[PDB]
Parts: sequence; C-alpha cells; structure tokens
Amino acid sequence: TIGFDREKYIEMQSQHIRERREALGGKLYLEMGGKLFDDMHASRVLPGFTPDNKIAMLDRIKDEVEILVCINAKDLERHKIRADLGISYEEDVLRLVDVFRDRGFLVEHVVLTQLENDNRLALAFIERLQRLGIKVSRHRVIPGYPTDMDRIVSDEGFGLNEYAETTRDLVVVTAPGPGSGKLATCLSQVYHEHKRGVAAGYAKFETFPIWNLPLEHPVNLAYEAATVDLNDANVIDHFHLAAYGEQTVNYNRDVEAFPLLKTLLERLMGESPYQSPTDMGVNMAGNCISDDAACRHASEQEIIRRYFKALVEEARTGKDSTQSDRAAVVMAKAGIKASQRVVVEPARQVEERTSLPGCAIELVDGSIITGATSDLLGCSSSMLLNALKHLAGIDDAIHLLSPESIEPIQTLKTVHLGSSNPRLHTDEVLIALSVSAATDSNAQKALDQLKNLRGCDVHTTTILGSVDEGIFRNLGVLVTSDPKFQ
Amino acid sequence: TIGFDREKYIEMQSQHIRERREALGGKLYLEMGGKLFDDMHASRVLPGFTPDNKIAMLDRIKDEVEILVCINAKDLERHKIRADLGISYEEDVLRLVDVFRDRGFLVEHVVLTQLENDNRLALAFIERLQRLGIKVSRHRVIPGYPTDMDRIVSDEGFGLNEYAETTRDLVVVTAPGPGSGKLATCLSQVYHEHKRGVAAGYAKFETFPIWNLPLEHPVNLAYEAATVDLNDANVIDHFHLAAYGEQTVNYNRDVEAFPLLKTLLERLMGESPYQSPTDMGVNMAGNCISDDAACRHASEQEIIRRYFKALVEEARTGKDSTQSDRAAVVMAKAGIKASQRVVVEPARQVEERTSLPGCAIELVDGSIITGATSDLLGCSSSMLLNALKHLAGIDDAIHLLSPESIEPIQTLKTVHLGSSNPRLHTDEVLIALSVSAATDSNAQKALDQLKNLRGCDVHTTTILGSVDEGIFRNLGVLVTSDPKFQ
Amino acid sequence: NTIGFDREKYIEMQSQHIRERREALGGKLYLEMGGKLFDDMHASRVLPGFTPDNKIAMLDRIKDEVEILVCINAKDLERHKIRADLGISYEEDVLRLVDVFRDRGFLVEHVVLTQLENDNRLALAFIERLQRLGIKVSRHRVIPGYPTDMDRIVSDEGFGLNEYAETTRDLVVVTAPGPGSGKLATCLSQVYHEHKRGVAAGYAKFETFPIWNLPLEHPVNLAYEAATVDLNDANVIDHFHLAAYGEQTVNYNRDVEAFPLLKTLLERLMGESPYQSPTDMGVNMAGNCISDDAACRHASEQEIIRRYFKALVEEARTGKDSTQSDRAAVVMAKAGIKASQRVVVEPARQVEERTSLPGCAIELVDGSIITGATSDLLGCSSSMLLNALKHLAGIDDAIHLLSPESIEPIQTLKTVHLGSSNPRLHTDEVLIALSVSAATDSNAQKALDQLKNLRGCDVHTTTILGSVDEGIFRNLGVLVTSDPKFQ
Amino acid sequence: TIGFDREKYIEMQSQHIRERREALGGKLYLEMGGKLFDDMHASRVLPGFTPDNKIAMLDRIKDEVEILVCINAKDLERHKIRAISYEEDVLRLVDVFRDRGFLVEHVVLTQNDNRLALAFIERLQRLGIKVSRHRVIPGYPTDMDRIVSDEGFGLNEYAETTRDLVVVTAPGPGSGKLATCLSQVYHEHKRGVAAGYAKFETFPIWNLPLEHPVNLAYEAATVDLNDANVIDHFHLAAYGEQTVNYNRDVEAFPLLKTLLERLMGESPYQSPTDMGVNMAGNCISDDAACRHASEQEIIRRYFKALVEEARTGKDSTQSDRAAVVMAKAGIKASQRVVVEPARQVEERTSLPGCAIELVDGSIITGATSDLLGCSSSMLLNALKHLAGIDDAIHLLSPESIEPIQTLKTVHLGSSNPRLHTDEVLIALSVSAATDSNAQKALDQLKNLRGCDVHTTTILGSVDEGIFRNLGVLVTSDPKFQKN
Repeated sequence: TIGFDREKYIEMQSQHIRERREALGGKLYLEMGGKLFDDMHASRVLPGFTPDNKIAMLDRIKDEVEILVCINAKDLERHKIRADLGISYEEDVLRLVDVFRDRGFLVEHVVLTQLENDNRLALAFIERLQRLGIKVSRHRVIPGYPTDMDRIVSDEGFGLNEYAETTRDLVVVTAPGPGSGKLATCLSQVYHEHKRGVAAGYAKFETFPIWNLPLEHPVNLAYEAATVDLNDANVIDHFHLAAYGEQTVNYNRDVEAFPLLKTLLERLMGESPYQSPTDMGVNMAGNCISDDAACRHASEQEIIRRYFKALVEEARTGKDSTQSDRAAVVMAKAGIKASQRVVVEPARQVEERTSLPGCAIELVDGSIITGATSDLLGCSSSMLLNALKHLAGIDDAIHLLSPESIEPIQTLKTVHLGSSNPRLHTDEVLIALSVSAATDSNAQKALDQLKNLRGCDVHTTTILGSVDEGIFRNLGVLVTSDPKFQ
Repeated sequence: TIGFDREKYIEMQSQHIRERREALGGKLYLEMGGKLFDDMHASRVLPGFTPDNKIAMLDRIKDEVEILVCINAKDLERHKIRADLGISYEEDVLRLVDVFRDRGFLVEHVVLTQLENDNRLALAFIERLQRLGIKVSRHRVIPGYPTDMDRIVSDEGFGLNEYAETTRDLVVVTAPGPGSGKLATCLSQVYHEHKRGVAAGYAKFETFPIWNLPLEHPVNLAYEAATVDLNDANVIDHFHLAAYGEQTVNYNRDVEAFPLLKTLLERLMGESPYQSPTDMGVNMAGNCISDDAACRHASEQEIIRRYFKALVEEARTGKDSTQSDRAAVVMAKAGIKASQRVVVEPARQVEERTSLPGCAIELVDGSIITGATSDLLGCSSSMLLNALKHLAGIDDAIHLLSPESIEPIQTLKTVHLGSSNPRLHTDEVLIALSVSAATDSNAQKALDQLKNLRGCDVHTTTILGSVDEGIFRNLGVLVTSDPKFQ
Repeated sequence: NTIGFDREKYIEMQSQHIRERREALGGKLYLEMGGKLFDDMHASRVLPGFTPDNKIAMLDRIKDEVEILVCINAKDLERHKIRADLGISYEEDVLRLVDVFRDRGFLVEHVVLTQLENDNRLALAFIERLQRLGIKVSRHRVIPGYPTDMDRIVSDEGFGLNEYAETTRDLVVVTAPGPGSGKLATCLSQVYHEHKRGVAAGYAKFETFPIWNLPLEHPVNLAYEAATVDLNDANVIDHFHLAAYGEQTVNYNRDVEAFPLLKTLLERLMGESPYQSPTDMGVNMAGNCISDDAACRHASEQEIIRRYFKALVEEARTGKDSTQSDRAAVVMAKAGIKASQRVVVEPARQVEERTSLPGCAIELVDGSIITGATSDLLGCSSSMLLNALKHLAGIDDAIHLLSPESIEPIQTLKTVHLGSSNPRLHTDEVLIALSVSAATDSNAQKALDQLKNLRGCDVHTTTILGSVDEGIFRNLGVLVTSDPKFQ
Repeated sequence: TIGFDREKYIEMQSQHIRERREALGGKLYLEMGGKLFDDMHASRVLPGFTPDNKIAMLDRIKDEVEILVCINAKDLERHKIRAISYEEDVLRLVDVFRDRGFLVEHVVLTQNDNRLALAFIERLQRLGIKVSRHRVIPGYPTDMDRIVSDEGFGLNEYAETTRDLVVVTAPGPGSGKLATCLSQVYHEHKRGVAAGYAKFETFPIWNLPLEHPVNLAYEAATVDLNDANVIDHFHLAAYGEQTVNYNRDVEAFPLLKTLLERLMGESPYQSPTDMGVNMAGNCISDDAACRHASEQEIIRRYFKALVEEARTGKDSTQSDRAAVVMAKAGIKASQRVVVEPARQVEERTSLPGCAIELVDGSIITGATSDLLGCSSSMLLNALKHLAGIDDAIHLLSPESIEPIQTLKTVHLGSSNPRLHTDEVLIALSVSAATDSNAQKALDQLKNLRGCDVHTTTILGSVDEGIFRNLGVLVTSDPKFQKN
C-alpha cells in the first residue's frame, strides 16, 4: 500500500519554495542537504515518494530554476571518494552538471569553495568546465568565520569571494556531499546581491527529519536509524518553542549552528526573517502523507533493517557495536522488537530444526516461504525455488530442475574446481532453472515469477557471500542477516 | 553579592533525596555526577553556593549515608590522570576516601569496574587497597551491555559481579570522573539486592544543567560554555514533555541513553518509576535562587571567561577553533559580547598605546587598575603593585620596592642565569616586596592586601608563562588572556 | 616447472645435521620450529623442488626419533586470538595440529600451556578437554623478571614453577599455532628440567628463511623481505658471526637483537655457550641443497614482482596509502629488476591500449603467451581461458567451443530477469557453459581436460578482478597479478 | 677530558672535501645532512667537538664555498615546524651565514600558480638572493628515462653558482636537497662543466664498529623506527672491508647508483660509504674517552625517554628502544655514576634524593630538609665544595630566607615552605651583599656547565629551567612527588 501523495508534493513543495523567495524579496539561494536523484531511503520510508521526487518537484518550476554546484578545493586535491557511486568529488560534479542538463535544467555556475593555494589541479579543472560552458567562481577561506560578524559581512570577508552572476531568481545550491561550502556560498551570494541593490535571501531544503511530525514518529526515528553521528540526532527545536509555543523537530548540528546563522542573517538583511531553524526550512513532505499508518509501518520496518545492516557491517569489519547500539535505542523508542520483521523468526526456526543455515521470504501475497540447506541446494537457493513455485501456483512436491541441468555444474565444481561441497549457490540454481526452462513448463512458469520478488523482505541466519548478495540486489529484494558466518 | 540560598539548599536537597529512597522502597543507590569537593564553577556561577556545598548537604544526613567509590580498571592500565589535581585516577580514589573519612563519613567500599584478570596493575592496586582496610568488590565486562536485557539481568550479566556489602540505606556512588562505571555499579547493586529480598532503587544527582531553569537561562548557558562535547549540550527533555506536557532541561548523553536505561529499570524493579531523565534526577538547586539577577550576571561573566580559556588553550596546543567557536555560540544565545568583561578593553588600551603587553584587574570595590611593561617590571607584576597600593591606600607616587631588594635578583638573572631580559615576573616582585616589607612600612601594608585579590578578574593581552599563571592561581585570581605570545 | 632445489638431498642432509646437533649438545634437543609447517607455499615458489610440506617430510625420515610438542599461549584463549591464514581460533588450531601430526604417525603426547594462571577458567576448561583426547598437558607460568632479569629465571622463582613434560623421544620438536606462544621459553625450561634430572639437553632453532649462507642481496633472501609486512623481521648481516668467525652470514633483526640477552641465558642453563651467533644457534641446511642457483634466482625474482602488484591491489581495495608497495618496490631495485620482467605484463596492457577495454595474459607451461580481450560475449579473463585451453588441447583458434545452447540461458537470465545491461560472461559461467557444451561437442571436453595444466601459470590483468573471477583463478592454482585500476 | 681533535678536524675534513671535487672533475654539490649550527649531541659524544665545529670547518675554506638553501613547497602551507617554523628558518639561515662572511646568493624552490609562493620569490630578490625553480618529476626514483631528459631535469632552472664547491643545506629532512644536486650536475654536464655529488654527515661514523658506543649513541638519539645503523654490504662485497652506514641510505643506494651511472657516465661510487666524505672518526684522539662519553649519552637518552613517557602518558616504545641500545653497549643504568648515590639518599630519608658529579669527579649529594628541596641542597653543597668552603658553613642568612617563606605560607597559602632552586639562588644573592662566602659560592655557578645530575623524582618547570640556564645535564627517575 502507498501512503505518500507524490503529485500533491510536487505542487505543494514547489509552491512553498516560490512563496519563500517572494517573502525574502524576490530572489532565493536554496541549500539542498542530501541526495537529489537516488533517495532510496525516502522511497522505502514514504511509500509513493519516488527516489527522483525532489527533481520532479523542481521540474514543475524548471523555467524559474538555476542549478549551482559547489565543490571544496581540498576535495579536488585529496581526490575524495564518494562512497555511494564510487567516484571522486571532481567527477561527481561533472556527473551532476550533465544529468541536470539531460532533464533540461539550466546549469552555468560552479563555485569552488575554500580555495587556498590556487594550484595546478584546480587550474586544470577551471578550464575543463569553461569548455562545457559553465562559469566557475573562486571562493576563499573567510577570516573569522563563523564568529567575527564585522569581518564576515565586509569586503575583507565575503567580498573576497568572486560573485557568481546568476540569471534566475531561484538558485538551487547543491554539492557532491557535506563539507563543500554550500551554506557559505549561499550567504556570500546573498551579500553580493545586497551590494548590487538586489533583495535576496537564503533558505534550506531537507526531507529529513520532518519538522511537523513528532520526534517519536517512526518516520523521524527511521532517519535516526539511517544516521551515524550524534550530530544528526533529532531534538526539539527549542528556538521554535521559545518563539511560538509550538513543538517542532530539528537536529543537533543545525540547532547548535543556528545562533551564529541568525546573527549573520541579521547583518545581511537588517533583521532576521527566521526565529528558528524550523522557519529557515522549507520542507512540505510531512503535509503530503496521505496514509499515516502505512508510513508508520514502512519506517518501522526500515528501523529493523538498519539494525541488522549495522550488525552485519560490524561483524565484517570487526568494529565495536557503536552503530548497532544506536539502532537498538531507536527500536526501543519506536516500541518495536526485531521479531516484528516477520521473516526473522521463521528463518531462525529453520536453523533451529536443521542445525544448518536457514532462510525466509515474505511475498507480496503476505505468505512466508522458507528455505533450508540440503545436499543439492544452499538455503537461499532453496528459498528462491520454493517462492517461485508458490506464486506460480505449482504443487509443493513438483521438482523443477533437470538432472542434466545440475550435473555439468557439480562436475565442474568437484573435478575441475576442487570444491568439497557441491551445494549450488543462488546464481548456479537460476542458471540450472533457466536450462530446465528449455524443456519444462514448470521451470518457465517459475522463471517468469522472478520479477514479482521485487520489494520483498528476506532474512537469513548467516552472512551471505558476495554472489548471493549480488543476485538479491539485482532482483530488488531487501535482505537482513543474523551476524554469523558459516 | 549573594544570589543563592546555601542554607535552603542544604535543607531541601537532603530532604528530596530522603524522599526519593522512601518512594523507592527504603534503599537508594545515588549516582553523583560532577565534582563533589571543589566545584569552583558552581561557586562562581551561583554566588552563595560554596565549592563544598554538596558535601555540606550530605553532612545534614551524615549518619544515613555511605560512600562507595568506583574506578575503571582500564583507566589504571592507561595511567589516566585527573587534569584538575595532577594526580592519577588511582591516587584520586585514595584521596576521595581520605578526605571523606576526615569529614566523618563512612567509606569502606571500592568497586573496581571492567576488570579483566590479565590486568596486573589493577590487581596490584587491589592488595594496596586491602592493606588499608578497604573492601574491594570486582566488577566485570558485560557482553550485550546495554542492549541485551536478557543477558544483563541474569547470571551471565550482573550475576558475574561481586557485591558491595553496604551497611547504610543511602549509598552515595562516586568516582574520579566519567567512564568509571558508576551507573553500571548502581544497577548491579540493585540486581544483587533484589535477589536478597531487599527493595532497592536508582537515582541520579547532578547540579548542572538545572532541569527547572529555562534552556536560555545564563546559568544553564554557563554550563554549556564549561563543556567540550556535543554529548553534554543542553536539550529539551522530550520524554518529559511527551509524558507530562512540561518543558524541562536535560542533555544529549542522558537523553540518548534513557530508553535502554528505562527498560533496564523495569526488568530490575518490576515497573519503571521514571518516565523521563528529569524524573530520574534529584537536583533542587534551581529552587534555591534567592536573586535571579546576581546569578545571571555571575554566569554571563563565566561564559566570557570560558570563551577566553578556549581561545588560549587552542593557541598553546595548535588545535582548531571548534571549542572557542562553541563558546561564541553560547555568547550569542546569552546575547553578550566579549567586551562585557570590564577588564578586557583597559588591558588592550595599555598595549595599543605602548606597543608592549598590557594587563588589568577589577577590585572588589569595582575599580579598574592596569599594569604596563617597563624596564624593571612585567605588566602583571606592575599591575599587582598598583592594585596593592590602591587597596592599602598608598599614594600613587610612592615606590614600595627598595633597590636593595631588586638588585640581587637582577644580578642573578643577567650575570649567572645569562638571560638578556632583566624585568621581573610576579613571583620575584612579590619576593622583592616581602624583602622590602622588613624595613619599609608601605611594603608591609601592600603585602597585607594580597588577601583581598581573591576572586578578582584579570585580563592580559599576552599569554602568561607557567610561573605567573601559578601565582595568580594561588591568589585566587580569575585570569583571561588574548590568544597571542610575547 | 624447472627444478632448482634438491629435495631428496635436503631430506637426507637436514635430518643428519639436526641429529648431529643433539649429539654435540649431549643427547637431547629442543628444536624451535617457527613459520609455516605444512603449507609453505612461498618456499615452493622460491625454491622450485621444495614441497609445501618439505619440513615435515624431512622429519618423516627420522619420525621414530621425533616427538612433537605443541605450545599455546593461555592468554590467547580469553582474547580468542584467531589464525588469519585459515579462519579458526588458536585453541582449535592446537587440536588441528595434533591430529594432522598423528595422521603421519608422529608421536604427539605433550601440550604446554605457557602464561597459565589460576584466574583463567576457559584455560582450565581446555586442560580437561585435552586430557580426554589422550595427551599429557604441562602447566607453564609467567615469570616477573623475564627476560631482562637473569637472577629470578634460572633457579626456582622462574623455571622451577614450570611443569616438566616427560618426553619419550630424544628429539623434541617445539611447535605453536603462531608467533608469541612462548615456544622459546618452553625450550629453555625443559633443558633446565632435564639438567636437574641428569640428562644433557640443548636448544636449537629451525628457520628456513632467511638462508644464512646466501648473501644479503641474493634474490632468495630478497624475496622473503618482499614477503614481510613487519619491519622487525628485516634481513641483516649477522655481525656476531662476522666478529667471531670472520664469515659473512645472513640473519634478521629480531633474533640479532635478542641474541645478546639470550647468550647469557644459555650459559646459565648449560655451562658454556655453544653458540657465538644466531647463525650458530640455527640448523638450516636448505642453502646447501640448491641444485640450480639460476632457477632459484629467477623464481624468487618473479615472486618479488608478484608481491609488488599484490600490495598495490590491496592498497587499491582498502583505500590506504602506498606503504607496503613502495617497500616492495625497493627490494625490486635491490634485485635489479622491474615490473616488465614478469613476462605477462606488457602483453596484457598492449591489449588494453589497442582496444580501450580491460586486457589479460597467461604464460603456459610450454612458455607461450596467450592473451585475451574484452568482447561482447566474454570478459577478458574468460576470453584468455578459452584461448589458453584451445592452445593446450591443440584445437584450432577459429573453432568456437561455446555452444549457443549453453550461452543462451545464461544470457537470457542476466538480461530479462536479473535486469543487467551487462550481458558479459565471467569465468565461472563460461566454465559452466563449457561444461554443458561438453555433452554434444567433444571439443569442449578436450578443453576441460587441460584446466589441470594451469596450476603454476602466471596471469596479469589490467583491471582489478572481482571476487568470482579471483575465486576461480585460485581454485585453478593460477598466480594472478593486477594493475591497481578499476573498469 | 678531550677525545676529539678540533683543529685537526677543521683541516682534514675541509681538505678531504677539496680532494673529492678534484676526483670528480672540478665542481662539487655537497649534501649536508643534519645539524650544522649548535650540534650539542656531537659535543657530548665526541669530547672536544664544539657545537659549531662544522661551521668552523667550512670557515677555513670560506673563499672556495657557496651556501645553497633548499625548501620544499609543501613545508610552507602546513606551517611545518622544529623547536619557530620552516617559514622564517630560511630567512634565519641566510642572514646568520653572512655574519661570518659566507657567500649566500642561491635558494632552490623544490616541488605553479601559487599565491604565497610567488610572493616568497619577491621576498628573496628584494633582500638579495637569486632563486631557482624545481618541479615534481613523474616517477621520482624508478623512471630513469623521464629523469635524465627534458621531461624531468630539463624542466628545472639552473642555479648560476659562482664557486666550485656548493654546500647544499636545508631547514630539515625531506627538502629534496639530494634531488637538487643531481639536477645541478645534469645542467652543468650539458654546459660542458664536469660536476659531481657527495654526502656529508657526522653520524654514524663509517670507520668505527657497528656496536661502537658512538654509533650506538646516534641510534639512541632518533625517534624513527627505520633509522638503524647497518653494515654497508655494498662496501663489503666490493672492497672486502667492514663499514657502517644506516638503513635509509643503504635502502636508497641501488636507485641512486643507476641515477649516478647516467648523470656521470661511469659510476663514481660503489657504496654509501664511498658516497660519503666524513673524517670525524679519523680525528678521534682518545677512543676510550669517546667510548665513555657516548655511553653516558645513551644513558641520558633512556632517562629522558622515561621522563617524557611519564609526563605525556605515552606507551614505553622509545624507552624500550634505548634500553636495547644500553644492552648493545653492555651498560647498565647504574653506570651513570650519580644514579645510585641519589637513590641511596631516597632509600634512607624516604624523601626525594639528589646527586651531582663535579668536573673534579667528586660526587656531591642533596637531601630533602624542612628548609630546602634536595636540588637546592645539592646546589649549595656543590657550590661550597667548589669554592673551597667548609661544609658546616651556613651561607644563607636568616633574613634572606624568612621573607620568602613568609610569602609562601602566610600570603600564598602553601602547606610546604621549602625552597626551590630559583628561591635558594635569590637568597644566596641577597646573602652575597653582606657575606663573602655567599659571593664566593655564586662565583662557582659557571663551573657547573657539563655536569651530570640525577634526581629521584621528576623536576618541576621552575627547577628544570634553572638547570638548563646553568648547562647542567639532568636525568630523573620516572616518579612524581607525593601530593
């Protein structure tokens, strides 16, 4: 079931953004915190929110939007790798430039922040961006930032930065990751705009946490589960509560950094338009939840997944249990147990009764199908075949794997590869199923059902090898594992 | 000036703790967070709270109290030191026993926590404790702490720990500092006492932050200025707000650790007596403010002092400005500027017009007295003599330093100690003053006033050496400094 | 597969020389046997003719004169210290050592628990598990002044608190799951307990590398330095041996620095010092059994190159600085070699330069260089394998051996069902497709028969291989190097 | 006692440098590794070697040499330091060399568009030093084709050095001074002028045994793990004679050797030893005096490591290493002659103890009393002995002591009224105006330079400062006083 109104969000969020820039005098510099194109978390947590949803929102107001990309000069020189896509910050900029241009957005400004020694790596980067039509501004390390208010709002502070001559009244400031100077750029650009007589302002866009959902709401709790540091931990926005008497949710980093930002905005704009970091924000995501219970369920399931993710990561690295302990605190605050992920206990029951690794899946149906380790099959392979048989309406005692589709694999494994265990992994079972599908109707009926395993939850009692992890990712199944090896 | 009722505090706090044990069955383990004996911060921040005020509170209920002292075993084999006193954690345990026994408190238990039997330095400390007639209980590392509730509340958890055979019904649990396992000791004791049929409970005692003072109160802000960690930053207690609808102050570390703590108390006691970390506490200090203005002023001044201490500390070590920036945020939340410390600008004016280090003091009187660098005197030495002259009513033109006292020190430094800078530091000026006082009456009257420099504020435009900082420490003078060397 | 080490001479010589050492030390010897015992793969690649189990096969000549003793640090039990080479604990490694030695009929009846104290109860749980398995277990304690205080150790307060192991055979080989199990300290204790009993006993060490009678700059010794992560096991000239005898020998930092302090410890337990150097202390004959120096030199020079690339890749995977690869590049210089001299390197990136896609190359046992390029159907490693198997089997290069009856169901699975726009086949699924093709076609069967002849062959790839392909090359016994680059 | 011939070093070392350029055709670029001014280590280890002995060596051939200073680009921006910064140290080297009258007109910038590095060029030219610019090479040691070409050494600006003996030095290690010499040799060979390279360093000494106390003392003075002395196996396989070099240079030699085969036609050197020019060991006059002094230094380094580990809370890595060096020399910590007398005082009194050894050889001790700290007691007793004053004489007047103690107790709230080193010396100075004995004692403060001291507890900053000013070498047992 779906609990987020995608279309309302596109209309409401983009309109709120437009309303904010009118209130700030006609031009807006908007800091985007987080992922713009691939927010899989938000898609699992707010069912109906597409991974691309923030981009589809901007798409509605595309003709009023400019994209500006920030990048730290140290991140160009350290060759800082972004963990998600596995590329350098340098390459991630160019990838952001053309992907926005693919979908028709105006991108003509890259700001190079924290520029120290000018360098040769950076010189080679400026001209590479000049050939692609984009003008690149040089921004400096501002003396006495963020405390020396007199120095900052002066030509000895923000005046050191080259002003990016933006064309449209709504500038969307984004970056490969944190530490890129987005806020600093936004505030610098506002300063220069005020020197030009152009009334301008700053605001922030972030999907999580949701200011107008309770701190104890599963959606907000699931965000805490998706985060590493205490800096990201949700708190009551005490600035908002002192000013208005209304309870809202922000987080440690932005609450800690607000008082210096408020002073900074006061000097840049006469008085501050914001009493709280809640006011500073622009997020309409909470107003577009169309089924609260569905989102509660979805994000409670996200929390449990995060706990097992952390345990498996800790087991692989040999790290202490910092991350899994934090996720357990979140579980306690949500009032949920790990048993509430319905594939956990049946998978363990299989391992109990067999003394061998176990496995369970929950179909779209709702049915729990398990898998067990045998001579022929590993438990995940066994789980796959059993699930495929169930939603193909195939009888439980029907074999759908030819002997001559099995023999060539096991012969290779034992005679040529020297494997003492002839158990088939998830990849080799699927191959043997696909070979069986040449002559068997049952096997073909089974194969056609692989596409229906998307979004389904799986628990295993042991940590999966690289092969099984691969296949389950390709089919789009969400896997958790008990943190044990084989 | 006095803004805190010491006597009311001793009555109210002792009574509230008594109420807490009666409400919890009749036996209480009370964790004492913070300095117990020389809480200088509290004395500056709450004029009327004495450095020993917590002990004077326990003195009211001396015959009902036992002291239990915790020490982490892993702190011994790192030779962890208490930076305040310049002694090891190991020597501080022996100190805490001695000073408590001198005041007539019953102290007979030391709990050594996190003990692994390959720690030869920790077991050497055990026999060192046993020969002085101290009972030593051994506490171990609990696997699955703090998440695995079944493991913790069992024989494989708290049942691993030895039991402190406590005589009195109110057990005050203290340590040389954080990480000593006070809380775990309290909870282990409750487990072992419930097994023996005795009703036992846990509560916490901390002076700061003050739960019933607003988050934006200078007293609570001063505490934030005294901290070096995000973990200690003040947050609204959201558990308390959700449960009762009343706004109270707590902080990150306890708020994050509360959900697992609450569950732990339920398993230990049957049901939880506490819906919040606020409920868990016992602090009554914020009901004992007799003058709000005096406390506000005192703690505003403290915020500025902390800001200058961080700036200096970063200059000595070469660290970045994280801590001083954090104090500036607190200055912003209090709505105060560094200039509100009255000794800052006069000291700076002395430097601005001499091109040499300057120095200023505020006497109890309110008078601002400065000192300048000369051929004979460093600026702090010069400031002292000027201040002593002012307090004693000695005319400005009078030289209270005979050339028979000055000459031997100069001849020692240049001829024998080979320094090229012959000007005197504060210690050698005070020696010269004391030598002069044997024959001169004015010098003796000046010496008499050193007494009255206690608690006065000082600013210098240059960082002091160890000697000068030592002398000001002895005289109880509160020194700040601009982050520059000579 | 060219032989440069005389393994029959070694089994004769080393056994005779070890036997000659105990007779010169009285009649009893406690021999410290460090390093890899059954699986010395490094020594098999560096000294061609040396079998991985050559140290054990040496003892199998004299097995009726040999008793094995297994040491274990008792503080590695509570710590749960694991041997990284296999994947089990130091506890279960002791049992794994006992039955693998009893397999070859060695008399094993003694286990020594060093660093034992009464406070450890998992340690005492292991004592009773071992007594039931049939072995006598002796208890060894901690010594407060060890090793720097000579006075406590000798008399009672040190070795007097250790339990004596009543060994039947006159040569006792002292073994442990890994470094730091008190194997040296056990050896010295048992000599003391037998000199108190009347029997003249002694201590010696069995190390295979570094080889003492080859020069410091010899590629064999250099290969061992290339194999070292720590800098404490760096090869040095034994200056003690140079000062005492005038002959230049090779030892290493750890034993050389331990020697002053250990020489005083020998005198107090035996009377005089039988050793004037760590070289004297040793017993290694492997240097005297090189039949072809040029073969050993070449084989070890190739090993150095392998270590360089495997460091580069390890740094590329874990995101670390170039510490150990720069170190491995220095020993490359000392040998006077470069990465080009691994003959499969330039051919592989010639493929990459002319195609702009990942490249790959193998050297066969016959000596030929067989390359592999990335096509639409195949990965470059999969391509290289099919090409190499064709050359080995005498099959014409124009012959397709992969039947589309075997190709299609994999391809159809990957694209329609798995949703991958990468229709390329890795080495595993190619070997599967070759196995299915072996039914209808006899050409695929003839290719599958020569996977056997790939053990020992060198491969270079221009890209860092995945887990699956590297698993397949390990299983085939193929020695792979890679350039530190991704696709 | 003197075991090193100072004047002989000045001649023989400068002469050997001169002969090296004659063997290498005519012009020499000479790398100076290590401390050039104020080498206090070499002064203690080779008694008679003055701290400025290397500067006085160059001073004899002043009119034949040119000082060239190297600085790495990366050392500027991180504010790289040594106890001020690398920033002002090039500005401090140049103006201190010209004081004695050396020719300094070249600074080479090692390791393009930089904001503070283009402005550092203009700082040099405005105060009279020409500057060459040297770039980073693709493949630093290994790629032999890229170095000896236009693609590497061809990129660098040639330094127009006047004199035929160029002393190449730097603020510290890793400044690429070796790479400068090799580039300069390349640039002159293209100009027809024959040029060459050699390395100058004092320690380790090549013609002393590996385990000689002097060589061992250098290992004891270094923090890095990969800085051990080794036998020069290159020299051993080539000439058959046993020689000492170190890890860093022995490791780096084969790549340096192929680089010298290209940049000079034939290989000039077969060893790191050959590469060297050191004559220090040929100038030792009393081996036993140098053996004794460097053994004492080893011991000092051990105690210094122990005290530093106790102060900082660090692991015992550095002190264990110095214990290993002691054992390599076969010496105990007790063999610092003032160690045992000092802890005998602590054995009897149960209070911190103290011992000095005078230039005489006499061991004078000091004890904790109600009036005096043991360091202050030891001082007065040592000063009495040196001045020929009887030990029973009180050289401190009651009117000098009283005002200090009254200040500490009555006014500065102390429990402990006993006098520290600085306080006893003020009292002695007050007493010197009235008493001849006190003045005769103060006179003797100059004769404490070089004297060894062991205390049983770690000294405070005040007491440590006093002994520094006097030039006293203090060692302490890693214990603090009871608080």
